Amino acid sequence: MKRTWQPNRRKRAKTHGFRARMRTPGGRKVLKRRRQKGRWRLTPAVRK
Amino acid sequence: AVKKFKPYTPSRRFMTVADFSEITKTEPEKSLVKPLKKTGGRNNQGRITVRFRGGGHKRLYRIIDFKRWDKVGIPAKVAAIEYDPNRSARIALLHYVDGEKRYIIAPDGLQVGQQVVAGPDAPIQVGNALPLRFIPVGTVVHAVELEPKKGAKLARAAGTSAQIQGREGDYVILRLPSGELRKVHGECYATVGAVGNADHKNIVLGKAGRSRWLGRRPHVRGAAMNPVDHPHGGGEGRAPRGRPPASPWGWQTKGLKTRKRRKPSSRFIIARRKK
RNA sequence: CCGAGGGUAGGGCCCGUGACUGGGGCGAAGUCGUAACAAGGUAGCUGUACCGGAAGGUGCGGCUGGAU
RNA sequence: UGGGAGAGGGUGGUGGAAUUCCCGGAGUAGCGGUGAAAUGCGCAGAUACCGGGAGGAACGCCGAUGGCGAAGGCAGCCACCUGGUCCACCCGUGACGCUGAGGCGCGAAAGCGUGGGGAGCAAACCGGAUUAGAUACCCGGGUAGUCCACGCCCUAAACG
RNA sequence: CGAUGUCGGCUCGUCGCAUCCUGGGGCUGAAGAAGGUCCCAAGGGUUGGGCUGUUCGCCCAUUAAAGCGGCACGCGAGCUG
RNA sequence: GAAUGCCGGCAUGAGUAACGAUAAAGAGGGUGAGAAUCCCUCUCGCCGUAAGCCCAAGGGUUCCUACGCAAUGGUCGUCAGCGUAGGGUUAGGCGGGACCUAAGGUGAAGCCGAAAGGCGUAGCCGAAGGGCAGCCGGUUAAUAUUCCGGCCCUUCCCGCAGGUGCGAUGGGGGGACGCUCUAGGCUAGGGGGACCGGAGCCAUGGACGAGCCCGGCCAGAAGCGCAGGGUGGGAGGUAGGCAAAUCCGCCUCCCAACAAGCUCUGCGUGGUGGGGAAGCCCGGGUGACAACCCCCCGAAGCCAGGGAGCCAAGAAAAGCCUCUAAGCACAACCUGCGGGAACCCGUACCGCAAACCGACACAGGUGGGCGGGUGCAAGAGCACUCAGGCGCGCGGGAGAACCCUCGCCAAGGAACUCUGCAAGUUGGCCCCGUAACUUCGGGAGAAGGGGUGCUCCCUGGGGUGAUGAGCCCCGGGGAGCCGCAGUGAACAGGCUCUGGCGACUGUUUACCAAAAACACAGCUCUCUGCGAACUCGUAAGAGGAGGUAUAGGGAGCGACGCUUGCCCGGUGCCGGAAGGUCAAGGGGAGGGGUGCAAGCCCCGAACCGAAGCCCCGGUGAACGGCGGCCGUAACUAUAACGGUCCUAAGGUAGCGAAAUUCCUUGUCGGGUAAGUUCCGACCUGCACGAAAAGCGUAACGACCGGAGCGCUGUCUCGGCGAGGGACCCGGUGAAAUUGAACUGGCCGUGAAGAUGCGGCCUACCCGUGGCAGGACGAAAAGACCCCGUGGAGCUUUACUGCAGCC
RNA sequence: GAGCUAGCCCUGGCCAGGGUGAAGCUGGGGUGAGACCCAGUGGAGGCCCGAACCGGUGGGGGAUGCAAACCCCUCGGAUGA
Ligand SMILES: [Mg+2]
Ligand SMILES: [Mg+2]
Ligand SMILES: [Mg+2]
Ligand SMILES: [Mg+2]
Ligand SMILES: [Mg+2]
Ligand SMILES: [Mg+2]
Ligand SMILES: [Mg+2]
Ligand SMILES: [Mg+2]
Ligand SMILES: [Mg+2]
Ligand SMILES: [Mg+2]
Ligand SMILES: [Mg+2]
Ligand SMILES: [Mg+2]
Ligand SMILES: [Mg+2]
Ligand SMILES: [Mg+2]
Ligand SMILES: [Mg+2]
Ligand SMILES: [Mg+2]
Ligand SMILES: [Mg+2]
Ligand SMILES: [Mg+2]
Ligand SMILES: [Mg+2]
Ligand SMILES: [Mg+2]
Ligand SMILES: [Mg+2]
Ligand SMILES: [Mg+2]
Ligand SMILES: [Mg+2]
Ligand SMILES: [Mg+2]
Ligand SMILES: [Mg+2]
Ligand SMILES: [Mg+2]
Ligand SMILES: [Mg+2]
Ligand SMILES: [Mg+2]
Ligand SMILES: [Mg+2]
Ligand SMILES: [Mg+2]
Ligand SMILES: [Mg+2]
Ligand SMILES: [Mg+2]
Ligand SMILES: [Mg+2]
Ligand SMILES: [Mg+2]
Ligand SMILES: [Mg+2]
Ligand SMILES: [Mg+2]
Ligand SMILES: [Mg+2]
Ligand SMILES: [Mg+2]
Ligand SMILES: [Mg+2]
Ligand SMILES: [Mg+2]
Ligand SMILES: [Mg+2]
Ligand SMILES: [Mg+2]
Ligand SMILES: [Mg+2]
Ligand SMILES: [Mg+2]
Ligand SMILES: [Mg+2]
Ligand SMILES: [Mg+2]
Ligand SMILES: [Mg+2]
Ligand SMILES: [Mg+2]
Ligand SMILES: [Mg+2]
Ligand SMILES: [Mg+2]
Ligand SMILES: [Mg+2]
Ligand SMILES: [Mg+2]
Ligand SMILES: [Mg+2]
Ligand SMILES: [Mg+2]
Ligand SMILES: [Mg+2]
Ligand SMILES: [Mg+2]
Ligand SMILES: [Mg+2]
Ligand SMILES: [Mg+2]
Ligand SMILES: [Mg+2]
Ligand SMILES: [Mg+2]
Ligand SMILES: [Mg+2]
Ligand SMILES: [Mg+2]
Ligand SMILES: [Mg+2]
Ligand SMILES: [Mg+2]
Ligand SMILES: [Mg+2]
Ligand SMILES: [Mg+2]
Ligand SMILES: [Mg+2]
Ligand SMILES: [Mg+2]
Ligand SMILES: [Mg+2]
Ligand SMILES: [Mg+2]
Ligand SMILES: [Mg+2]
Ligand SMILES: [Mg+2]
Ligand SMILES: [Mg+2]
Ligand SMILES: [Mg+2]
Ligand SMILES: [Mg+2]
Ligand SMILES: [Mg+2]
Ligand SMILES: [Mg+2]
Ligand SMILES: [Mg+2]
Ligand SMILES: [Mg+2]
Ligand SMILES: [Mg+2]
Ligand SMILES: [Mg+2]
Ligand SMILES: [Mg+2]
Ligand SMILES: [Mg+2]
Ligand SMILES: [Mg+2]
Ligand SMILES: [Mg+2]
Ligand SMILES: [Mg+2]
Ligand SMILES: [Mg+2]
Ligand SMILES: [Mg+2]
Ligand SMILES: [Mg+2]
Ligand SMILES: [Mg+2]
Ligand SMILES: [Mg+2]
Ligand SMILES: [Mg+2]
Ligand SMILES: [Mg+2]
Ligand SMILES: [Mg+2]
Ligand SMILES: [Mg+2]
Ligand SMILES: [Mg+2]
Ligand SMILES: [Mg+2]
Ligand SMILES: [Mg+2]
Ligand SMILES: [Mg+2]
Ligand SMILES: [Mg+2]
Ligand SMILES: [Mg+2]
Ligand SMILES: [Mg+2]
Ligand SMILES: [Mg+2]
Ligand SMILES: [Mg+2]
Ligand SMILES: [Mg+2]
Ligand SMILES: [Mg+2]
Ligand SMILES: [Mg+2]
Ligand SMILES: [Mg+2]
Ligand SMILES: [Mg+2]
Ligand SMILES: [Mg+2]
Ligand SMILES: [Mg+2]
Ligand SMILES: [Mg+2]
Ligand SMILES: [Mg+2]
Ligand SMILES: [Mg+2]
Ligand SMILES: [Mg+2]
Ligand SMILES: [Mg+2]
Ligand SMILES: [Mg+2]
Ligand SMILES: [Mg+2]
Ligand SMILES: [Mg+2]
Ligand SMILES: [Mg+2]
Ligand SMILES: [Mg+2]
Ligand SMILES: [Mg+2]
Ligand SMILES: [Mg+2]
Ligand SMILES: [Mg+2]
Ligand SMILES: [Mg+2]
Ligand SMILES: [Mg+2]
Ligand SMILES: [Mg+2]
Ligand SMILES: [Mg+2]
Ligand SMILES: [Mg+2]
Ligand SMILES: [Mg+2]
Ligand SMILES: [Mg+2]
Ligand SMILES: [Mg+2]
Ligand SMILES: [Mg+2]
Ligand SMILES: [Mg+2]
Ligand SMILES: [Mg+2]
Ligand SMILES: [Mg+2]
Ligand SMILES: [Mg+2]
Ligand SMILES: [Mg+2]
Ligand SMILES: [Mg+2]
Ligand SMILES: [Mg+2]
Ligand SMILES: [Mg+2]
Ligand SMILES: [Mg+2]
Ligand SMILES: [Mg+2]
Ligand SMILES: [Mg+2]
Ligand SMILES: [Mg+2]
Ligand SMILES: [Mg+2]
Ligand SMILES: [Mg+2]
Ligand SMILES: [Mg+2]
Ligand SMILES: [Mg+2]
Ligand SMILES: [Mg+2]
Ligand SMILES: [Mg+2]
Ligand SMILES: [Mg+2]
Ligand SMILES: [Mg+2]
Ligand SMILES: [Mg+2]
Ligand SMILES: [Mg+2]
Ligand SMILES: [Mg+2]
Ligand SMILES: [Mg+2]
Ligand SMILES: [Mg+2]
Ligand SMILES: [Mg+2]
Ligand SMILES: [Mg+2]
Ligand SMILES: [Mg+2]
Ligand SMILES: [Mg+2]
Ligand SMILES: [Mg+2]
Ligand SMILES: [Mg+2]
Ligand SMILES: [Mg+2]
Ligand SMILES: [Mg+2]
Ligand SMILES: [Mg+2]
Ligand SMILES: [Mg+2]
Ligand SMILES: [Mg+2]
Ligand SMILES: [Mg+2]
Ligand SMILES: [Mg+2]
Ligand SMILES: [Mg+2]
Ligand SMILES: [Mg+2]
Ligand SMILES: [Mg+2]
Ligand SMILES: [Mg+2]
Ligand SMILES: [Mg+2]
Ligand SMILES: [Mg+2]
Ligand SMILES: [Mg+2]
Ligand SMILES: [Mg+2]
Ligand SMILES: [Mg+2]
Ligand SMILES: [Mg+2]
Ligand SMILES: [Mg+2]
Ligand SMILES: [Mg+2]
Ligand SMILES: [Mg+2]
Ligand SMILES: [Mg+2]
Ligand SMILES: [Mg+2]
Ligand SMILES: [Mg+2]
Ligand SMILES: [Mg+2]
Ligand SMILES: [Mg+2]
Ligand SMILES: [Mg+2]
Ligand SMILES: [Mg+2]
Ligand SMILES: [Mg+2]
Ligand SMILES: [Mg+2]
Ligand SMILES: [Mg+2]
Ligand SMILES: [Mg+2]
Ligand SMILES: [Mg+2]
Ligand SMILES: [Mg+2]
Ligand SMILES: [Mg+2]
Ligand SMILES: [Mg+2]
Ligand SMILES: [Mg+2]
Ligand SMILES: [Mg+2]
Ligand SMILES: [Mg+2]
Ligand SMILES: [Mg+2]
Ligand SMILES: [Mg+2]
Ligand SMILES: [Mg+2]
Ligand SMILES: [Mg+2]
Ligand SMILES: [Mg+2]
Ligand SMILES: [Mg+2]
Ligand SMILES: [Mg+2]
Ligand SMILES: [Mg+2]
Ligand SMILES: [Mg+2]
Ligand SMILES: [Mg+2]
Ligand SMILES: [Mg+2]
Ligand SMILES: [Mg+2]
Ligand SMILES: [Mg+2]
Ligand SMILES: [Mg+2]
Ligand SMILES: [Mg+2]
Ligand SMILES: [Mg+2]
Ligand SMILES: [Mg+2]
Ligand SMILES: [Mg+2]
Ligand SMILES: [Mg+2]
Ligand SMILES: [Mg+2]
Ligand SMILES: [Mg+2]
Ligand SMILES: [Mg+2]
Ligand SMILES: [Mg+2]
Ligand SMILES: [Mg+2]
Ligand SMILES: [Mg+2]
Ligand SMILES: [Mg+2]
Ligand SMILES: [Mg+2]
Ligand SMILES: [Mg+2]
Ligand SMILES: [Mg+2]
Ligand SMILES: [Mg+2]
Ligand SMILES: [Mg+2]
Ligand SMILES: [Mg+2]
Ligand SMILES: [Mg+2]
Ligand SMILES: [Mg+2]
Ligand SMILES: [Mg+2]
Ligand SMILES: [Mg+2]
Ligand SMILES: [Mg+2]
Ligand SMILES: [Mg+2]
Ligand SMILES: [Mg+2]
Ligand SMILES: [Mg+2]
Ligand SMILES: [Mg+2]
Ligand SMILES: [Mg+2]
Ligand SMILES: [Mg+2]
Ligand SMILES: [Mg+2]
Ligand SMILES: [Mg+2]
Ligand SMILES: [Mg+2]
Ligand SMILES: [Mg+2]
Ligand SMILES: [Mg+2]
Ligand SMILES: [Mg+2]
Ligand SMILES: [Mg+2]
Ligand SMILES: [Mg+2]
Ligand SMILES: [Mg+2]
Ligand SMILES: [Mg+2]
Ligand SMILES: [Mg+2]
Ligand SMILES: [Mg+2]
Ligand SMILES: [Mg+2]
Ligand SMILES: [Mg+2]
Ligand SMILES: [Mg+2]
Ligand SMILES: [Mg+2]
Ligand SMILES: [Mg+2]
Ligand SMILES: [Mg+2]
Ligand SMILES: [Mg+2]
Ligand SMILES: [Mg+2]
């Protein structure tokens, strides 16, 4: 049947992307945490 | 009259449709239509705040002249009577000798070709608008303003009308469509005659589909739900109300008055509605 | 080929009969009240409507085939 | 052809008395109702009186033993549209007539449908009396209905 | 109770005997035929159907007879549900 | 040494299950160390509304070539979407951006919120919508509307010529729209040709033929032709389109009007450039100077912004045109022409799938376009087949049980079983014919029956032509032929009688329930006068609604028909300026602490003082409720009638052993040989009953009962046959589970059901195919049940708070 | 976290073929005029049959699956909520 992952690049960037995270208090804390932990990618990589 | 159907489907057996006899023109004036932003019953937070709305036929909004004292003394010709999907009344296209074009809602008995005009000096004839203080006691009237220059608010639906019952000071006394007796300021404008399409209320929708075309989505009873949903929810099998009948939000819904008691307009309302 | 008829199927009319049920007639030696005939004790009768154990009542309109 | 009388019919408008309700005043100990009563209403101010308003229904006197219509039936006043009928002239037609199974139409009240309207009255219903009892008669309440439109119903002591 | 799956049916049997039938007996209120009642006897046999989930039971048509029990009310790592 | 402990390693099950659609393979040749598995050829099979082709998403080098085979690939591997390396994606016209707006998002002004932040008309962002200029062929191993060739085209800049009051983010027009049906004329696509081109063929009995086989086109500016779309012209007046306006709107007058004209698109033609088959020969050559024509069918596509009808009444903004304002009028704009200029990103490949979503090369899921031919009435259905693509990444044997999927069956025909579950039967089209009942539509494909192929002869109408031939469509009549059988294969209702529930089409527990549940038109109650009520939010602000009582919210009931009684004492709600009770506050009789004092401070009675409650009344389609005992009639039986206790009042109409009836399989009647079910009745209704509606109701139902006809392997009662497994051989190779085991029966015993204890009996050692009685077999620290002063959801006249409201 | 799912909003798209034959319209009949009746025309509908498409009724298979919901046969809707 139809499963839960239905990839869509605009949806990915518009939801989890860097500018989305920057817009909001929780989103900025996400970035701060991810940078503090040393994540190589702060945000999901999307081809665009 | 309303149009009936032969029972060639289970739904055409009861379905009735308006005859549309008064309508002379089937396209709206392009300069007076604008898109209606459909809401689905959702507010600016995106939340349903009026339940069971949406999915109705697309409509354009015809701009309606509910002011009318905008053009005192300037007569106009009744050019057309048109269908308006946004209201129960029909609309009438006015061609002012100004060259300006406007819609008013159509009174009963209005004639394409007839002249109408607004003002203190307007004749007491169907389609004319005057301040309430210059309309004779007893004449039935519609598109009534509630305060001066704020716009017509009263007696706007199909077949409705208010009647002038007398004068008292700067106020006239109207019987509203609801039977209520209320004072309205004499400088409020009104249009002599009653609203047209009085057959409107004899329409039989006929099937669930017709309600859906109007944007009315199905209404599910509180008794059909569960306790988390509604006071009437739950019970094994069917259940009577088992408590005074309530809304989804808990307030009683068989008699409980809800008008705010200290409201300033109480000073102007003489007798609450009848029936 | 037609063809007595036999067969399959589906209709129409009539008669007999049926758990049970509706009222009708007669019987009369019963129980209940007394509706009508006298102004019959609320004048009567009436079409209809609603109602009551029962006769009947009441409403609306009508007739006199109503006493004073 | 020229006249007549008439609640004959349909539509629209419109007038006054009265009942009820609401508002304002004035005012107080009862009012109402009956054969007599009680229920009911009333000191939370009724009834009786004055003023204002709203609303429906029916039209006092004229009115009669009267008039009109085929019958059912028709009653304030005005206008419009409209039917039947009588009289005088003896002008025109030339038996064109009478009746009439079927058909078609009209058809009091009650009742029905859809929608209005709702003052008074009032089936059902509730209460009070009456009474041996009183699912009645009498009394206090009271919903359909009674009224308007449209569509049905098609009955009668629809009788002379 | 860190699980011993349950009624009834189907299938497959096997056992007990307080024996329904068939075999052998005594008593009889056993003339005969047919029964009654007790004793021996478990080798084999013990039908098809209507009703109802039913076991049971009632009924139809037969039969030599249409037995009663046990096996985790035998049998769901065999089926049904 | 144990914690169903944690991490790791390694065992058991076991050479076992399995190797992922039953579309299918065989041989020959080659390559190589090695070949069922790679390449080549021939034969065979499968898809063909796809299992072929194109596009968008998503994926991200998987594309091409060379060289490889450790791992990956369910076997193998010389092969590969794998390893290494090199190469490959070319645009003014295709898509997106340097254009527009939609929901929405953001957000000058502005509003609100402890902070963070929430709103917010304009503006801006936002597309798969609007707008906008490229078609055909060729070329690479791999890109092509991008490179090349031919023929076209757009915008910007500049210059020239001609023309005009030029000029805008401002005004106006336009853009600009639904659903269903549909005209004319075309094109795509298709079929036929005795005609045109073509390599060849003559088999095996016949045919040198009007034979077979193959092909018979594509793009194209101007002009022209055909078919359509769009649009009236002139003048005068002018107070409206938030300045102006000559534009637009409105009024009047005159020509024109279903015309033409002007304009725009489509199709045809069109200079020109292309393409071009079978067969044969080694992707290429040849065929070939290829031919490139006629007829018929024909779109759902085009002309298009076409037409008609209907109600549910069907985006915006820019590009475009027109008007004018500042301005500027040596400019500027318009038209023609010419030269110059013309950027950024995508482009490979997979794309119904082995490259995307599902951990897998996973029988699942994935939007748009093309989707040929013949026959079956039609069609995208079904059978076959073209182009194209495939045989599904383990095989070879064997011919047991058993399992799956499938075929047939004597006699019987539901006897099966909870149930005809399942499977038969029926089955398309044409004709004949068709009942109760009904809301007059239906029920209805009711039921039931007849026809169906091929040949010859005659004949009726239509389409295209031309009016005719030809072609193509729809027919009618007569006579015959064959078979067991003519929708000869595939696709394609079994039917009826009668109850319950729900009116109906719909909706639902994604993944055990599709229903009688939800919804539904419709009915009623009730709230709401507009800054409505109500809802969300602390608020601002929103929805309601750019609506206004014929409207909006809440509640119940649930088409329709006939109806919906009695009880207002309790609770609810509504009304009630009296009265009672009532908090803060007011008031301050009186009393107190302290001070030498003036004074400071504290307590405090009467009285005034809201909502609420009490109190009076109304109210049921508001919550709800709707009795008992005794007696009495010509036999018995019963009780119309009377008495009496209680109640707020004692269940009306209708229905009733019912989706409700315990006793119960009530009784009686029907159906059956037999009927705990079913249907019809009765009424002692344990415990129906009137909008949690009562009783009916045509039609409808993958709902749940009962019966019959037809037909059957459901069964008596089973037999045979088919293929995929199971079995054997070669290749690869799991699993849960597992204290260790050298693991028999009985009768006993034992924590009460023993392979393991006692006694006895039986028993050589080890496997393979099978069956499931036991190992209280496996799985999941029992869901039941209880316990825990464990949890959570829900309720209320439990407690106590809070919002909200008064 | 609404790339699954539920609802709404904006903007696009899709639904072979066949059957039934409402209103309206024209003609005719009818009447004082009508109602109405008949025929032709017409093409309505939460109409009918049936692919795509959307479903998930009954049975069977599957059950360390092809699959953490699949397969086969059968069945519901298919211009509409
Ligand atoms: Mg996942
Ligand atoms: Mg998706
Ligand atoms: Mg992805
Ligand atoms: Mg995307
Ligand atoms: Mg996107
Ligand atoms: Mg997205
Ligand atoms: Mg982002
Ligand atoms: Mg990481
Ligand atoms: Mg790094
Ligand atoms: Mg992140
Ligand atoms: Mg009208
Ligand atoms: Mg109708
Ligand atoms: Mg109709
Ligand atoms: Mg009709
Ligand atoms: Mg019907
Ligand atoms: Mg119907
Ligand atoms: Mg109409
Ligand atoms: Mg109209
Ligand atoms: Mg606009
Ligand atoms: Mg709007
Ligand atoms: Mg918003
Ligand atoms: Mg938001
Ligand atoms: Mg939010
Ligand atoms: Mg809503
Ligand atoms: Mg309208
Ligand atoms: Mg209407
Ligand atoms: Mg209605
Ligand atoms: Mg609508
Ligand atoms: Mg509703
Ligand atoms: Mg509902
Ligand atoms: Mg529920
Ligand atoms: Mg919740
Ligand atoms: Mg709660
Ligand atoms: Mg609750
Ligand atoms: Mg409840
Ligand atoms: Mg309950
Ligand atoms: Mg419930
Ligand atoms: Mg329930
Ligand atoms: Mg219950
Ligand atoms: Mg319920
Ligand atoms: Mg229910
Ligand atoms: Mg209730
Ligand atoms: Mg309850
Ligand atoms: Mg209760
Ligand atoms: Mg409230
Ligand atoms: Mg006001
Ligand atoms: Mg014979
Ligand atoms: Mg008497
Ligand atoms: Mg009398
Ligand atoms: Mg009675
Ligand atoms: Mg009685
Ligand atoms: Mg009475
Ligand atoms: Mg009379
Ligand atoms: Mg008189
Ligand atoms: Mg007289
Ligand atoms: Mg004469
Ligand atoms: Mg009458
Ligand atoms: Mg009457
Ligand atoms: Mg009446
Ligand atoms: Mg008595
Ligand atoms: Mg009544
Ligand atoms: Mg009534
Ligand atoms: Mg008389
Ligand atoms: Mg246990
Ligand atoms: Mg365990
Ligand atoms: Mg266990
Ligand atoms: Mg003897
Ligand atoms: Mg003995
Ligand atoms: Mg003995
Ligand atoms: Mg024996
Ligand atoms: Mg034995
Ligand atoms: Mg039995
Ligand atoms: Mg029993
Ligand atoms: Mg018995
Ligand atoms: Mg015998
Ligand atoms: Mg036993
Ligand atoms: Mg036991
Ligand atoms: Mg027991
Ligand atoms: Mg057992
Ligand atoms: Mg047993
Ligand atoms: Mg068992
Ligand atoms: Mg089992
Ligand atoms: Mg069992
Ligand atoms: Mg077991
Ligand atoms: Mg077992
Ligand atoms: Mg069973
Ligand atoms: Mg069960
Ligand atoms: Mg230890
Ligand atoms: Mg373990
Ligand atoms: Mg373990
Ligand atoms: Mg461990
Ligand atoms: Mg571990
Ligand atoms: Mg080992
Ligand atoms: Mg082996
Ligand atoms: Mg083994
Ligand atoms: Mg090989
Ligand atoms: Mg090899
Ligand atoms: Mg090969
Ligand atoms: Mg094939
Ligand atoms: Mg094909
Ligand atoms: Mg990937
Ligand atoms: Mg490539
Ligand atoms: Mg390898
Ligand atoms: Mg290898
Ligand atoms: Mg190797
Ligand atoms: Mg491998
Ligand atoms: Mg694999
Ligand atoms: Mg090699
Ligand atoms: Mg590979
Ligand atoms: Mg290279
Ligand atoms: Mg180019
Ligand atoms: Mg630029
Ligand atoms: Mg943009
Ligand atoms: Mg775009
Ligand atoms: Mg473009
Ligand atoms: Mg071109
Ligand atoms: Mg290339
Ligand atoms: Mg528009
Ligand atoms: Mg559009
Ligand atoms: Mg549609
Ligand atoms: Mg062409
Ligand atoms: Mg063809
Ligand atoms: Mg030869
Ligand atoms: Mg042409
Ligand atoms: Mg002007
Ligand atoms: Mg060639
Ligand atoms: Mg050549
Ligand atoms: Mg040549
Ligand atoms: Mg089409
Ligand atoms: Mg409408
Ligand atoms: Mg439009
Ligand atoms: Mg806009
Ligand atoms: Mg200037
Ligand atoms: Mg110019
Ligand atoms: Mg740039
Ligand atoms: Mg680039
Ligand atoms: Mg490319
Ligand atoms: Mg591939
Ligand atoms: Mg698929
Ligand atoms: Mg594979
Ligand atoms: Mg796959
Ligand atoms: Mg093709
Ligand atoms: Mg066929
Ligand atoms: Mg066919
Ligand atoms: Mg099909
Ligand atoms: Mg072919
Ligand atoms: Mg294969
Ligand atoms: Mg394979
Ligand atoms: Mg073998
Ligand atoms: Mg198969
Ligand atoms: Mg047989
Ligand atoms: Mg049979
Ligand atoms: Mg038979
Ligand atoms: Mg059955
Ligand atoms: Mg068939
Ligand atoms: Mg019948
Ligand atoms: Mg009929
Ligand atoms: Mg038939
Ligand atoms: Mg039938
Ligand atoms: Mg033949
Ligand atoms: Mg055959
Ligand atoms: Mg087939
Ligand atoms: Mg069929
Ligand atoms: Mg069957
Ligand atoms: Mg039947
Ligand atoms: Mg029912
Ligand atoms: Mg239903
Ligand atoms: Mg239902
Ligand atoms: Mg019904
Ligand atoms: Mg319903
Ligand atoms: Mg329904
Ligand atoms: Mg449907
Ligand atoms: Mg579930
Ligand atoms: Mg489910
Ligand atoms: Mg689940
Ligand atoms: Mg679930
Ligand atoms: Mg299931
Ligand atoms: Mg379900
Ligand atoms: Mg269903
Ligand atoms: Mg549901
Ligand atoms: Mg429901
Ligand atoms: Mg109803
Ligand atoms: Mg709300
Ligand atoms: Mg709130
Ligand atoms: Mg706001
Ligand atoms: Mg709005
Ligand atoms: Mg609003
Ligand atoms: Mg609004
Ligand atoms: Mg509104
Ligand atoms: Mg419902
Ligand atoms: Mg009826
Ligand atoms: Mg009663
Ligand atoms: Mg009460
Ligand atoms: Mg009360
Ligand atoms: Mg009372
Ligand atoms: Mg209570
Ligand atoms: Mg007083
Ligand atoms: Mg003091
Ligand atoms: Mg009522
Ligand atoms: Mg109570
Ligand atoms: Mg109640
Ligand atoms: Mg009762
Ligand atoms: Mg009973
Ligand atoms: Mg019943
Ligand atoms: Mg039930
Ligand atoms: Mg009961
Ligand atoms: Mg019981
Ligand atoms: Mg019972
Ligand atoms: Mg029982
Ligand atoms: Mg019985
Ligand atoms: Mg049964
Ligand atoms: Mg049963
Ligand atoms: Mg009884
Ligand atoms: Mg309820
Ligand atoms: Mg119920
Ligand atoms: Mg159904
Ligand atoms: Mg169903
Ligand atoms: Mg068998
Ligand atoms: Mg065979
Ligand atoms: Mg076999
Ligand atoms: Mg085989
Ligand atoms: Mg075999
Ligand atoms: Mg061997
Ligand atoms: Mg050992
Ligand atoms: Mg043991
Ligand atoms: Mg033992
Ligand atoms: Mg042992
Ligand atoms: Mg031991
Ligand atoms: Mg030992
Ligand atoms: Mg020992
Ligand atoms: Mg031992
Ligand atoms: Mg032994
Ligand atoms: Mg075993
Ligand atoms: Mg065991
Ligand atoms: Mg053991
Ligand atoms: Mg076991
Ligand atoms: Mg066991
Ligand atoms: Mg645990
Ligand atoms: Mg436990
Ligand atoms: Mg437990
Ligand atoms: Mg557990
Ligand atoms: Mg559970
Ligand atoms: Mg326990
Ligand atoms: Mg405790
Ligand atoms: Mg404790
Ligand atoms: Mg808790
Ligand atoms: Mg759209
Ligand atoms: Mg469709
Ligand atoms: Mg026709
Ligand atoms: Mg028409
Ligand atoms: Mg349909
Ligand atoms: Mg259908
Ligand atoms: Mg879906
Ligand atoms: Mg299924
Ligand atoms: Mg089946
Ligand atoms: Mg099967
Ligand atoms: Mg299974
Ligand atoms: Mg499947
Ligand atoms: Mg299937
Ligand atoms: Mg089917
Ligand atoms: Mg269908
Ligand atoms: Mg269809
Ligand atoms: Mg249809
Ligand atoms: Mg439908
Ligand atoms: Mg729609």
